[PDB]
Amino acid sequence: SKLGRTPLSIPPGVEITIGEPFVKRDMTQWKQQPKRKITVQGPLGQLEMDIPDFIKIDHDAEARRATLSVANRDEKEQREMWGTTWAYLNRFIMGVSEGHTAVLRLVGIGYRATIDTRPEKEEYPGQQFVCLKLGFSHPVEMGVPKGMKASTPQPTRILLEGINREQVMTFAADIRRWRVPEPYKGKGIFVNGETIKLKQK
Amino acid sequence: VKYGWSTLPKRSRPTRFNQVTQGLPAPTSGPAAALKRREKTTPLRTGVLAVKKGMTVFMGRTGARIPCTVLQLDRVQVVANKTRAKNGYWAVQVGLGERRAENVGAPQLGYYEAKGIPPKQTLAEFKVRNQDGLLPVGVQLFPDWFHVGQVVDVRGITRGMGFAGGMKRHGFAGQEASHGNSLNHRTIGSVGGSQGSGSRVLPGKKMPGRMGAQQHTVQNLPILMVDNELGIVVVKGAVAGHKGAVVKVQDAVKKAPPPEEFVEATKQLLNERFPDAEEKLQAARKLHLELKEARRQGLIDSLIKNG
Amino acid sequence: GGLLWKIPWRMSKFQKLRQRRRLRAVDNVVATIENALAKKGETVKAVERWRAEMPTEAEMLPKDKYTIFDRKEKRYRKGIHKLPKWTRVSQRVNPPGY
Amino acid sequence: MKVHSAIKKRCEHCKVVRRKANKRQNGYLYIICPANPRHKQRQGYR
Amino acid sequence: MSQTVGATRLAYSRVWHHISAVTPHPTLSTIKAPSEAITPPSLGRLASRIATILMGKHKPIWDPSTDCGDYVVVTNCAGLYTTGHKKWRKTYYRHNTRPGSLQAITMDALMEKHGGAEVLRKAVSGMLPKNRLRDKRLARLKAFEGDAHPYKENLVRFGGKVVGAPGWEEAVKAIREADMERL
RNA sequence: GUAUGUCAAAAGGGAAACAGCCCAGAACAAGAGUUAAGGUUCCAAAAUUAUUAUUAAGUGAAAUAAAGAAAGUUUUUAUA
RNA sequence: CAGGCUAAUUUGCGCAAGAGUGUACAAAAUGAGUGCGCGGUUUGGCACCUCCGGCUUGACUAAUCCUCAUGGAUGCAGAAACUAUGUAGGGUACGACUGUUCGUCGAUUAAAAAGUUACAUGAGCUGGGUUAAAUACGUCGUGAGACAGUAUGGUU
RNA sequence: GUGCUGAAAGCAUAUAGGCACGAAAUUUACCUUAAGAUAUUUCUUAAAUAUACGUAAGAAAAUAUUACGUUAAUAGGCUUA
Ligand SMILES: [K+]
Ligand SMILES: [K+]
Ligand SMILES: [K+]
Ligand SMILES: [K+]
Ligand SMILES: [Mg+2]
Ligand SMILES: [Mg+2]
Ligand SMILES: [Mg+2]
Ligand SMILES: [Mg+2]
Ligand SMILES: [Mg+2]
Ligand SMILES: [Mg+2]
Ligand SMILES: [Mg+2]
Ligand SMILES: [Mg+2]
Ligand SMILES: [Mg+2]
Ligand SMILES: [Mg+2]
Ligand SMILES: [Mg+2]
Ligand SMILES: [Mg+2]
Ligand SMILES: [Mg+2]
Ligand SMILES: [Mg+2]
Ligand SMILES: [Mg+2]
Ligand SMILES: [Mg+2]
Ligand SMILES: [Mg+2]
Ligand SMILES: [Mg+2]
Ligand SMILES: [Mg+2]
Ligand SMILES: [Mg+2]
Ligand SMILES: [Mg+2]
Ligand SMILES: [Zn+2]
Repeated sequence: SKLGRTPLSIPPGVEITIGEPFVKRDMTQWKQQPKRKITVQGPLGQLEMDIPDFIKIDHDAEARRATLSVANRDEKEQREMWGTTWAYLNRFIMGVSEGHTAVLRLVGIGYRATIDTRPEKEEYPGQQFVCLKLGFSHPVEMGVPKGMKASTPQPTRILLEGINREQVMTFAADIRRWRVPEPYKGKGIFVNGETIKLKQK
Repeated sequence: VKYGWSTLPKRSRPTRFNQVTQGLPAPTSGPAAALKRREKTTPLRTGVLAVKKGMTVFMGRTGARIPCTVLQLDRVQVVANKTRAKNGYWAVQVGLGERRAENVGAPQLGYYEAKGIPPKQTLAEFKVRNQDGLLPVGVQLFPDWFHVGQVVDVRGITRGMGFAGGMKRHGFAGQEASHGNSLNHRTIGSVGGSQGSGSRVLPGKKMPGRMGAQQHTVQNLPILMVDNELGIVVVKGAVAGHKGAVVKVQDAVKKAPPPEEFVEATKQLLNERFPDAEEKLQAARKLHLELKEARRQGLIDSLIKNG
Repeated sequence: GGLLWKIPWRMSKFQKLRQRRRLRAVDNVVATIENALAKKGETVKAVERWRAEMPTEAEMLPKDKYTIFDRKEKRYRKGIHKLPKWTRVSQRVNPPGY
Repeated sequence: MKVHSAIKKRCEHCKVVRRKANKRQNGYLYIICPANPRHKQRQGYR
Repeated sequence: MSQTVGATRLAYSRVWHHISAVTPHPTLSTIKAPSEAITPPSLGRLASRIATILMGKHKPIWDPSTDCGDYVVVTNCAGLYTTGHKKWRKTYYRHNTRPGSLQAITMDALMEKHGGAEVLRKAVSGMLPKNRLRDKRLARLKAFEGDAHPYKENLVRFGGKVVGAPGWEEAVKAIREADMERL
């Protein structure tokens, strides 16, 4: 992969900690493949993932860089996870330092949004609940997963924040699942600059 | 196989050796998995045994007229508790009525001897959700066990109808009456296809046979009246069986359990009406050993004529 | 048809091995007869015809040992085990191009 | 969506992908097109 | 007739063998190199070896009529090895003779109810002769999901070392050397 | 109709079961005898025997469903 | 007659290709004459085997009339409907006409869809059609008589 | 059918890998029958128990099933409402 070769510039403040090849015994499997626990701690938080053992990280603390490599480029399994493991570390490094954000735009007459607390259905103490008026008879209320900070600068604009991109973009898709953009009036929830082509009439 | 997908012998007992604490996946079958899938629908409290006394109507003070059945509780007592560590499921055994000692057998005479309860007429188990549903042994359950407006389920044995035909047993339409029919006015007709359908009567074919005298449940029957003195619990609707038959009454499974406050109030009333249900039980269990040890030795006659 | 003649369209690795040994055994019968005559300075017209227009098992293509030419087939080829008495009959040459 | 036995790209934006393939089924071949939704096609039957 | 005149007691005795469905088997594995790639015995390749033990065909006194089989304790059946996508694509069918009542279930759904031991009993069952000894032989297959079983004292031993243990082979060679000190 | 064979009047081994196909012509026994067709993980006598490639679909494994489609994969031949 | 083999044929379907229709624009819908197939429902072929509807009671199939989820729809504003992908759990009624399956019609309905099983089921029933002896009409035959012609009746 | 992350393939991609939504079908749940492990600080040393017989029945073609048999309201009679 042409992306796995590119070094990963570790900006000041971020710290990458590579574990050791370990195997969690699984009674359902006769042989588990070793993995490596990689922690990426920094100002905003800490993210952890387990990479296959065939991926080798040359963590250069001097130049603050870390290049990836596989034990065999001829195997399809190792070529794929090489680039996928790089794309994840890139997000982790750029998520714990700067952070990931998603913007949702509510188009449609009568579409509002507020961030209130619903102590009745709190999954964890202090859970924030996004309350959305989307034209349904009932109120649509969703609790932000633990680790995300949601705010609404304007009634028709939501701003999600978090260090885990996969979690942030996944939670923005659940909110969008209630009102998918329509092609006749543009009403719906658009995520991160998403647009829809309109019809003539 | 013999039953299901299991080819395991019938005398093998390997359950204790396949544990989830050893890293194995929780089985989908077995007592543990059964109780989880029925956790929501299992009642929280126990039930009572009542005798169907007849049918009537409940007249409201504003014009209402509601058909209902009168179920009388006769000396209903808690006889035993079934724990999950000793039996595999939660349940409470309840008794009804009385019986003459001579009719009761020695196996059952000693069963009640170790409890301090007079021999009962019938016994039945009522499954409960968890250990909180177990009650002290020897406490009587009165009609106030339920509250007016509470929905329950009534289980009873239907009226026996002997050998029934096809019309009464399976609602077969029958055949014509006068347009040429020969000897086939109430018969079942054809019983299947020919060679292409197996050359045999197919299993599960609806045919004449005995009808009735089987258990039937009526679900979601409210409680209109609750009278402790009369000992009756009036429920709306009909109930299976004949008058004088024993039925099982318990909270509905398809409805939310009664309020938490009620479940505690009823349990708190059993501690007042019977302030000592354990002291009388431990004394009975202490006497059973003394008499059981005398029967073994053969000196029971001395104890009988001791005073 | 309703009468079942369950003959597979292809041969097994066992039938192919014995077919190779039956072709190679008929090569030794023709070489033994041809060498025994050469010592006496004699020749047979049938032995000279065979060596001319018939190949040996080592000169045959895999498709010529296990298949024959049938004009009623999609690709003008038919399993050699479909020939009557194929085990005791000689068959090594097919029309050119097919 | 049009379920054909011969799926073909109808523009430069059409892509050939094999989706719904998992441990229980082999999946189908799809012609996904973000420009025109009328180019959606599938090969195979459930 | 001399060869069979003697004490046949121990030739007909039931031996309690043991095997783990997770331990790599260099003999019953199709991957024989490298050492780290040697897999355990597959379902059908383990079942074919077990059916041979249940029939007593590994003995020189085997007779199909006499039930000279042995016991086999198979452990770690939860990690039963399988290739391809058998676990989620193989189906087990059942019929009770009543039209409509065909019951199908996948290998993974059959391992959630009765564990991997049932999948192994079905394989060994179909590899046994279809006769009046099929249920007796299949009953001597005691398969368990984990490492725990009630036959840890029944397993055949040699000098205190259970067969298949780390040092069972050396314990056997030490007993036969003393056997040679006799006429 | 023709050519050839079998059955008919031919048992036995193989083709799951089999009048007609592949082997082979049964007077009767004995044998880890020697072989044909066919086969050798288990049912079930005999290889879980060796060498090199392909397939990941249980395709297939003793009765080939077609034209056709396609960033499935391998190899060869050009070519950047 | 039914079963068996076959599949020209069909009132049973599918896929490939795309003349053309669609104001525009091939594939929303539509699809000439064709090609490659599946299937065993119609009308047939062969000659291996043995010298009709209705009622009652089912079972199964899915190529779907309704009900549930859903893609496409210059031709999806909504609603209704069209086309297609999942899906056979339940339902698919009543009446007039005809011996009728079929077909036509009336009025309701969410809808009033099909097929296999000896075109399921007559040692379960019905016998109206069909199918003997009687009799008449028409037609044919010199005549006795005949008729995939029609009528009344005719031991299930 | 609809998604998030995301490479092989710098792009793209709900294709590999890691997660998710989603139907009157399925499974569970609900009801009946069958199954009969198990439980009781249960009984029994020639018994426990069951049957037979008699009055019956919530049972009923036979059978079976559920009660009772004088220390007894099982059936009939009688008395009252
Ligand atoms: K009559
Ligand atoms: K029969
Ligand atoms: K994407
Ligand atoms: K139940
Ligand atoms: Mg009665
Ligand atoms: Mg009637
Ligand atoms: Mg049969
Ligand atoms: Mg046949
Ligand atoms: Mg898809
Ligand atoms: Mg003759
Ligand atoms: Mg023969
Ligand atoms: Mg075979
Ligand atoms: Mg030999
Ligand atoms: Mg063998
Ligand atoms: Mg196959
Ligand atoms: Mg749409
Ligand atoms: Mg359902
Ligand atoms: Mg018929
Ligand atoms: Mg008949
Ligand atoms: Mg008359
Ligand atoms: Mg990407
Ligand atoms: Mg005891
Ligand atoms: Mg006695
Ligand atoms: Mg009687
Ligand atoms: Mg009286
Ligand atoms: Zn396109």
